Amino acid sequence: SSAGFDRHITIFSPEGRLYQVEYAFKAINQGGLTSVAVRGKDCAVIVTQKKVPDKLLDSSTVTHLFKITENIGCVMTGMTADSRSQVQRARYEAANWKYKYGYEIPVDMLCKRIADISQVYTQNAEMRPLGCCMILIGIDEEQGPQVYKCDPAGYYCGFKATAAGVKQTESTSFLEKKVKKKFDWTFEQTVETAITCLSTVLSIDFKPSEIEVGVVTVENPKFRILTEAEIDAHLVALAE
Amino acid sequence: SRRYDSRTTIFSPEGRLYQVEYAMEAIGHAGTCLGILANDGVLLAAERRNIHKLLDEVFFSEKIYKLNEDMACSVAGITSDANVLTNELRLIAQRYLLQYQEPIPCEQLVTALCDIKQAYTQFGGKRPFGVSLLYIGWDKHYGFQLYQSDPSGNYGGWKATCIGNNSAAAVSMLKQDYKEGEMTLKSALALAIKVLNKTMDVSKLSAEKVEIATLTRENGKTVIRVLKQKEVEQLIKKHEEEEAKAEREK
Amino acid sequence: SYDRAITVFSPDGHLFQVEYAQEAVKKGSTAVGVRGRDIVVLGVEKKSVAKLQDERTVRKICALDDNVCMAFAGLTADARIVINRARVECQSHRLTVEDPVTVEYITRYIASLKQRYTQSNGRRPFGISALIVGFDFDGTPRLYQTDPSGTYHAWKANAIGRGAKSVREFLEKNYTDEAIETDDLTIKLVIKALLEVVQSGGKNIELAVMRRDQSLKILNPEEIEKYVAEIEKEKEENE
Amino acid sequence: SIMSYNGGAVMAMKGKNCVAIAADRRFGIQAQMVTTDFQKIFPMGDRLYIGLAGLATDVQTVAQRLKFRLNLYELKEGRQIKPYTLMSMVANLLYEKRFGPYYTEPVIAGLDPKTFKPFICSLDLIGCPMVTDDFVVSGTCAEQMYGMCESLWEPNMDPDHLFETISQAMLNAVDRDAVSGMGVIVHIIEKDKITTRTLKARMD
Amino acid sequence: TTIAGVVYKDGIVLGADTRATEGMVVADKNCSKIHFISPNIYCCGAGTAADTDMTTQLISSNLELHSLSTGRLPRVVTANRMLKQMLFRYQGYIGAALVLGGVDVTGPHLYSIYPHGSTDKLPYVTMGSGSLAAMAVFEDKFRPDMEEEEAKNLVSEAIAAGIFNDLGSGSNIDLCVISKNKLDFLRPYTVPNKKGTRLGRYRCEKGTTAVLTEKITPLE
Amino acid sequence: TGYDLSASTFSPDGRVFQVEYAMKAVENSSTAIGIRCKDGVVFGVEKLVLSKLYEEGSNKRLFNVDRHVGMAVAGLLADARSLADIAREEASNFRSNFGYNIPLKHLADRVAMYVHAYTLYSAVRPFGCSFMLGSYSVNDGAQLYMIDPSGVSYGYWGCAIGKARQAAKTEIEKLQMKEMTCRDIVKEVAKIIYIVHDEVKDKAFELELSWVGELTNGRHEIVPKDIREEAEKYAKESLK
Amino acid sequence: NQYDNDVTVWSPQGRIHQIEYAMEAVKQGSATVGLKSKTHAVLVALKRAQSELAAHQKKILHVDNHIGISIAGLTADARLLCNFMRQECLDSRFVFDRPLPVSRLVSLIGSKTQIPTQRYGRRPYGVGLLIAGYDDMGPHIFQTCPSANYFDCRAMSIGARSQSARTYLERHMSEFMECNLNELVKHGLRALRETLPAEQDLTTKNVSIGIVGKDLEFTIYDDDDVSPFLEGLEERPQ
Amino acid sequence: MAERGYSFSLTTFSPSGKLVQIEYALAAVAGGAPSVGIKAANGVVLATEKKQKSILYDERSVHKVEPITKHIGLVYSGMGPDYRVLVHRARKLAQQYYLVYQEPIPTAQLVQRVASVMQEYTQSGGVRPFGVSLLICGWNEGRPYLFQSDPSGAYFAWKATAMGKNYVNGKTFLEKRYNEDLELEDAIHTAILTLKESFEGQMTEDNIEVGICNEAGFRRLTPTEVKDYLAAIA
Ligand SMILES: CC(C)C[C@@H](C=O)NC(=O)[C@H](CC(C)C)NC(=O)[C@H](CC(C)C)NC(=O)OCc1ccccc1
Repeated sequence: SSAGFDRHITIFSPEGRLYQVEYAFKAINQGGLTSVAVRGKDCAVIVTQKKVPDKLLDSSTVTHLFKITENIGCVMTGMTADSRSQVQRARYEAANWKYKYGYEIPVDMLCKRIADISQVYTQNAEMRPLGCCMILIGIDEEQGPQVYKCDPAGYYCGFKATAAGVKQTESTSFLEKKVKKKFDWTFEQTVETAITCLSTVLSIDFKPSEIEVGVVTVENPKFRILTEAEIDAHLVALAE
Repeated sequence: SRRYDSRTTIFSPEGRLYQVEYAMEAIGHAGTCLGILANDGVLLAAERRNIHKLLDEVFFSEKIYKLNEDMACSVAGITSDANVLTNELRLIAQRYLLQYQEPIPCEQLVTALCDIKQAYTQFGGKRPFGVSLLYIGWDKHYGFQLYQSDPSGNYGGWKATCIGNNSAAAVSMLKQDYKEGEMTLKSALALAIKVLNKTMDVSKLSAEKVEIATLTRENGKTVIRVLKQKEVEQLIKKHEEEEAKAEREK
Repeated sequence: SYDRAITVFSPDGHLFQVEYAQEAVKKGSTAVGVRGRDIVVLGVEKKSVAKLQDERTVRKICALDDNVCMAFAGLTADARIVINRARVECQSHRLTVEDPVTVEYITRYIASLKQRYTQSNGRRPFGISALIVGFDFDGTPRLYQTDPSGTYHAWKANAIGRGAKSVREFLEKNYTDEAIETDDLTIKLVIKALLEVVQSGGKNIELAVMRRDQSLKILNPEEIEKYVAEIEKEKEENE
Repeated sequence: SIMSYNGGAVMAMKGKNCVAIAADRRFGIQAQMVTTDFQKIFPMGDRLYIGLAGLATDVQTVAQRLKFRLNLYELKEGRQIKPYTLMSMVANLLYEKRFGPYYTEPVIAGLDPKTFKPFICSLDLIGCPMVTDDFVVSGTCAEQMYGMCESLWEPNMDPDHLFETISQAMLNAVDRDAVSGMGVIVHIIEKDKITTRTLKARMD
Repeated sequence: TTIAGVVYKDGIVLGADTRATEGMVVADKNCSKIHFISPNIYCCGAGTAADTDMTTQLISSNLELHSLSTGRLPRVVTANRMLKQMLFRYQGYIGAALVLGGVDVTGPHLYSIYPHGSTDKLPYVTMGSGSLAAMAVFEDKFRPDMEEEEAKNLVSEAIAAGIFNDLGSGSNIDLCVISKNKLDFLRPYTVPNKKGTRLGRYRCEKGTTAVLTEKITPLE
Repeated sequence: TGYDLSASTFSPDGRVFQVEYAMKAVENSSTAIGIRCKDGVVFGVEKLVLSKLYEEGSNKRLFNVDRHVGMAVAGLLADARSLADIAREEASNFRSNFGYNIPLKHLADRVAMYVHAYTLYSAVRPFGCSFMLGSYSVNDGAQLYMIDPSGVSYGYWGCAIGKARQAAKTEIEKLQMKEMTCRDIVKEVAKIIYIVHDEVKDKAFELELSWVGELTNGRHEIVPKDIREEAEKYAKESLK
Repeated sequence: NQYDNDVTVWSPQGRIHQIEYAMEAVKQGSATVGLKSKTHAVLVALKRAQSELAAHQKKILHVDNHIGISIAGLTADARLLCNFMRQECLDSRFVFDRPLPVSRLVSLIGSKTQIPTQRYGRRPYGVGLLIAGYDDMGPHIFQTCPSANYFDCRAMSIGARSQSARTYLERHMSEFMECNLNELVKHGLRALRETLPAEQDLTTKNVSIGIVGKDLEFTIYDDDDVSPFLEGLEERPQ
Repeated sequence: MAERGYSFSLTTFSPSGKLVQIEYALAAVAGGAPSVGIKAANGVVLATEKKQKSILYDERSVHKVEPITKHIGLVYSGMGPDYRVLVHRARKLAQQYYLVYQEPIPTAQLVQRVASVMQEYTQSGGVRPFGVSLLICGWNEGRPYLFQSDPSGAYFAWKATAMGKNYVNGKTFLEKRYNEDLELEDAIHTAILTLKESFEGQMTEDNIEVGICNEAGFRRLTPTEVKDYLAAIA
């Protein structure tokens, strides 16, 4: 259903649907990448696929995992430039929260603040809605490990396990069955469940270099990006 | 950008303002609002709309508002625009009272809101305020007065007028049965009930379906009393009694 | 705020919006103005009294200052803003350069405001053409007309509104040297133009004449009827 | 002292079901009296009265500015202002100008709108509220008024007694202050009626 | 004003006197100097009464708004950082010296906030005119880790020294005790000084005053 | 069509067409190649001379953005000069605010964020340039980054921009960039440009070469004329 | 068609149409020629007259003692840029007490021209200039297009029928460095002669010659002063 | 770089005279998940149906029923992000009233102020009208008050109302009951029943979010309490 420029700008349409926001969701899938996150009893793990098309690109520079704060880390799925901008805005908002309020931002709040910035982009024309989705992992006292996802539309929710990118209907279902009988995964199990879910949906059986894993643990709150060798040890263990 | 812009204020080739005319049509869809002026007092009666059973009815008359101690208004049109205008009217009256310690006369209040309504048509590429409201008030300068303000910003001082859904029919009955120079608010109230019965398609003019407010000067104080449902009920019965008497004559 | 030009030149070289604004004046009620040797006179028509409506609120003749007075044909709302703006300038002219306001100055001010709306971005042009009639310190009566575009021309006699062309032709043909004179005859010339007005109601036409040495006085309806009776007597004399 | 330039005195007291507000009627610049009828108690509604004493320009500006706000509140919310709410509204008005204070010290003495429990309050120029259950005095002769009030107030007083106690306290106290005096007006508010009286005073 | 605070094992007890003096005359005999920043946090204010009351209300409002968005009990660090940043911006023009005590997830905390925007976190803090006198009680009788009763007795004794040893401080003692499981505010915790009874009746019989003019207005 | 008019509009497919059209302008530009050697970065630009009357150095596409940073530009030259000015300014602000020369990783990100901002709004057009920034520092080592009109900044061991981008990168991949000495790398850069020039598609061109490295002591500098010319001689000899 | 309306819009072929249309404005303009020698720079211009009674519009406008700008495009646009250039040279003299380097001024001129060609609403400037200057580096001639791309040129021509001038300047470019001021103007007026339609000929009224050099501050020689430079010319080879 | 942005209203009067964009926003409210509000004599009950698409989502993280202030709560039908922007705005307005008057905001006042923000979007330029309709509830002066604000900004006080999918059926179901003589809030059961009539697979403590405002104040019912009410729901 189309009225006037309903599909050309972020204005309501017959059936009360923001077509431009729906187009933005397609943008995240436009980049050929997928990311998965799993929350365990004591740790939260984020995994992404890193594809280096040409050897000349430095592997270190091509990362879709960024550190918002010492205790909070994120995986960005979508257009790279737009995602890098959302990373800077999140980093700034956390620094302000610490300065103004005296305590590090709760991971729940960082998602709402980035989502609130996103909703205005939909509300006011002259700003494109944005084409990046961010998943945030952090340990919050009395909440345990937490994983949160912010949609381009500005939707936010808490996520025990989730995925975003080209193939996510398959990823959510594969995780949903595993979530049904998880019985609280251990740190190795959480890395294994995330890596296996990505391996099956992509059907690549990827080697350690091809993927990036970042984990936050109750024992070690600081967000850590696993080295390829550390990823390999987990990768061989699932392979066995 | 120009492509995503609505002209709003641009003149038609004919020379009329298209958006203002369209706003006038919205006032036509809204519920009936009628005012009759009598020497003893000026009265505003309007028809309540969407009277679903579950509504609380705790707003002490949604259609009627008290702008000042000596002035009141009822509005037909988009409710959101009305709320903005009714608040603005109250501020303009108060600002006059502070600058000159005397109540705003009446036409001054109507002109001041009218200036704002015209300004929206004049410039800013912004939607006009699609509301038309009748003002009933008393002033030392010219006694009881009644005014109607259009969305365009033009205003009038009609002794009797209706701005609701059946305005053309109501005005025709009012012109024929209004007796110039004859007061008695009671006669004006009866005329209002008769106009309401013609304007409202629903028969019996149920008391809940109608709201009546009368502005009268008592002991030099100006009292904007709102008729209770029981007072409205007795009035409807009196109109029915007159209709019954005509049936007896037939 | 909104910053785009509402009026832009069309390929024919004409500002289309200004022509459309003039069309609004054409739809406006007719207004007639003449200047007497000592008494300036202006009149309005199409009162269209609805009986319930009150005439004082709808009056289309106003005094901007003691020296000057104005009549408007066109969108009623736009005129109320222009009249109040002129009233402020006339009092402001006294606060600065202390003295009364010359009639030409007030017409230039009203014209400049009207021109500025055409030469401004985001604002639709005013839809009112006005007849400003006043007496200067010299005491010469002056009448001027302001276009919606913003051009002022001095006029000894002129009319604006619906059927302005017919009244204008009648005024030039019926115009008498000595400006009729006798005061009553100058008022009668407007009354004859009012008869020339399509409604020809009599009571429906309302006119106000300024002595030009005193203050603007609205003709009483009975007083206007007596002047209409003088015109009717002249019609009987013509028969 | 800006406060003593125009002079002034206001006192309020609490009774069994009544509240009393009183003020000196003198208006003067320096030592020269100008008028004997200046209004310092301005009604803020039925059963609520506010008394402002201080620079006369401020006494008038605050009462006028408060009425503008009260009238809009009463229209937006149908209920008459509660006495406690009015005190907060005045304190907001006084604080908005904390850096350049209005030189007035308002005393509010009204019964509650629905229940009828007496409320007496006094405020500083900056805007600190001081609800009390006995008496509030805010004038150039504040100390003299306090001494009489402390020694004359009784816990529960019928309207007649409250009037004698406020009348004697203002009259005796105003006499010992040179820049205030020239008559006292007592407005005693009870639910049935509002009684306003002018007391015989030394016009010296 | 004597405002005193102590951190006792479980929580913080905050005490203040109840007298406001304009010039050298007692305007208020019962002014509450303990204010509700939040359910878990309370503050004591000494300084301009208007500044202390207004500064507390803004922080309480911002914390209540923060708590509704956060969904969790507010931290005393948040209140203190908010208060210090506002007071620093005003550069001492807003004259409020505030003793902030609250029990948070982290544990019981006490801070002293000065008008220029400087804050010190300490086990015992006293601010106001009678502050030096209360600090003498605190230095002599403070022992780390105390039972609720022992702390309450210490805070009341500190305020009493200020009430009896400072002309500015006076009136009743008010004490608010905050703990992780309970918050207790006793507005008239102690009433050390009472006005004496009046020996002679001074009541004025009706007709002892003269009315030049009288009017009666019927109401409703 | 009708979704390509503004950069504030997402296509139903999920892309900003206006950014893609801007990238097309970069493709139209002549090739500029940058290679990261063992000690520094070398950039060579193929600038065809439209008119013989130009006196040389006209429309130079190599800019010394900061003492230690230099940029090679492909795209509308006018857009590039503006970007270099933003880069020169961002570097100056860092030295004034923090007291040391800006890290190249930060400069590329800060300039890239500016390029990204233009895409989000209808009011400003997306940038039409894809410059490359290269810096050598003893503390952080030689770094090369390329920022495209979208705002994406990726570290490259070797990179090319423009019409002959595919041909140049293929020739670049054969070179052993990680171990080659910078003076040796210059002759290779000259050869790659001479091969990808096209000869008859474009008129005679002038080779512009820049050196940032240990030899230049950490200062971006134009290659000395004696080091050049011999490099041109090798390139002409190698092609034949 | 839709793409042609604004600078902000980019074509599917990635070329900005409004910039190209602004480029055309320079082409619909009087031809101007600039040449440089080792010590002096000359900017001959062909003034065009609307009517025989009307005076030819002035093309060469003095910016500072060391710099003069020819114009080939909308005159009002040139005045806005020329005002900016006079101001920029004045500020350099005021703070640094030295003449602004000519190349540095051309750089500032481009940055000002780029900002309109990008932002919405604002229109591309539409004037082509041929700045001439002398500085420590020496004589300079710089062409500026509405695209905001400056070009440092030893010789140049801009406007209608300019191609013929470019061909002559290119064929004789080698002779320019080693020649006296009279010869440099003589090659430059010969270049204007090619731009002129064959039936029309160079006359004192239609030609303006401006010279800046090591010992010469910018001088806009015109009218009778132009006559010695015009004299000694070989007859036009028609 | 574009600064404030468009200054021209995106909502304009139709030839008929009804604003088209506000009507489209109403469609989103109707398309929204079902939300039911019932005011009982002791207190208002607000019930909404939250069905997360997958077990992966944590229901506890986001609350559709939110407390604006101690005595005022809001439920929404329509786009979720817009409701969060209104909820933050309403909390700010309620606190600003408290700071000025030192009394909790009257329930009706919050609705008018929230509605005025909603109207501003319709008249103001660039911004689309809000797509959310709220059912604010409060307990001021003892009497419970339930109000609904539409995207246009018109506010109506309802003893009972429902918005979202099958709102008309919900309104009729409430019309059949809702005697309004229920001194106790046994309307918590009726609100569960009205959502149940249009509920999909099942009603569980996770599926329904219920918030009750009583003399004590607005409290979101605990998941255990929702289970107790869902259990033995007639
Ligand atoms: C919370 C407070 C009641 C604490 C109390 C004691 O410190 N504060 C005070 O007593 C201070 C004065 C003090 C700093 C000497 N304030 C006051 O004494 C009075 C309050 C009573 C008259 C009701 N407030 C007041 O207006 O002070 C006068 C003033 C006027 C302008 C600027 C600064 C101070």
